[PDB]
Amino acid sequence: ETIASELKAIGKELEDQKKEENIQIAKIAKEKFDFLSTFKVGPYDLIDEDIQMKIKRTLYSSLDYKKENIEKLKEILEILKKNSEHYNIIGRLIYHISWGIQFQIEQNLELIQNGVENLSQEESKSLLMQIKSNLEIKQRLKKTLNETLKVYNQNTQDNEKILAEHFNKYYKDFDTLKPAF
Amino acid sequence: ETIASELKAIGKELEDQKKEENIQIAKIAKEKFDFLSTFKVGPYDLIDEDIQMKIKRTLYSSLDYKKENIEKLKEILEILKKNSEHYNIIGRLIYHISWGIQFQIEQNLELIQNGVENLSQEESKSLLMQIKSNLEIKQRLKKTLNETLKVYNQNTQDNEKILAEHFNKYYKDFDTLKPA
Repeated sequence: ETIASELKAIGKELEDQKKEENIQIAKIAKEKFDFLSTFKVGPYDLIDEDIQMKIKRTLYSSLDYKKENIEKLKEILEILKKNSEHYNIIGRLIYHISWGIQFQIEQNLELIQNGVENLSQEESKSLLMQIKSNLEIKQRLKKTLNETLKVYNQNTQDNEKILAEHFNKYYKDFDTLKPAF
Repeated sequence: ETIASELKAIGKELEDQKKEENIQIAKIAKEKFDFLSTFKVGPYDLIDEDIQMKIKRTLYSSLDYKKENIEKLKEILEILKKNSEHYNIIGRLIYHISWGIQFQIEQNLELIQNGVENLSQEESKSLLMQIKSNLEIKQRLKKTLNETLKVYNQNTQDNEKILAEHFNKYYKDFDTLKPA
């Protein structure tokens, strides 16, 4: 039973994702468009570097580190933050999902660093399967966000049209303005 | 008849208006939301203090100097700026209209400062009438900016709804995401 050989490679696998996201994430730091570094869901929330680190990993990744889309994400978050009823749903995306995913990936990584030999054959199978699920989800998230960006873009868009139409109606000249009464 | 007396009064009236806006406008740069100070329509446009002054007068006035609505105006402008096809229409609002209005007022103000006596009787009638039109315009503009913000509010609104339901669909848990 050489599942060991498999796991050992699946590991060096995601341990690579981490080194290169670490870099891509560092650049964004001095390029000063890393909003997650100061992003709180509610007013007086405490901010843990390590917890935010995981969150940046999964959020900045699904956005291929593209400055623009990151800006757009920040805008969407900001907008939903306005209503307190949206706090919960935002946390699910930010914590239960974006952090939860990297948290899982850490425990998997550890199990391996601890020695795959020290694992049963039953366990060794689960772990591999478990890892695969995580890397599968990591994609669903990337796909999801893209649809989200699509939603926001389409909206900002309709707004543009609407606004422009109005302008051309009323701002052509003094005579296009609304009656004084 | 005493049109000269009327003229001279009307001039004191609007010269006061200026004085209070001058204050209210100073305050806004003090609280740092005077976006019109830096605003350019296109990339490399030159910015004249005096021309911007007039523009702030009419735009900040119609909005009633409220920071809430001034912010909203900035957002609308920003949004239309993206497309170059919107440059012209934005200028009409910013220049032809908002500056043009104060420019007219200035020339009227001058005519008076120069001496109403030095004016024909028919000339004096025009001026007075002309002034009145400008004041009316100012209102039509205020009435329109009010609609402009209405529209905007309803939009920001639909967006909110849309966004909120899209989250409470694809983000309840892992199970609710995007399948292959």
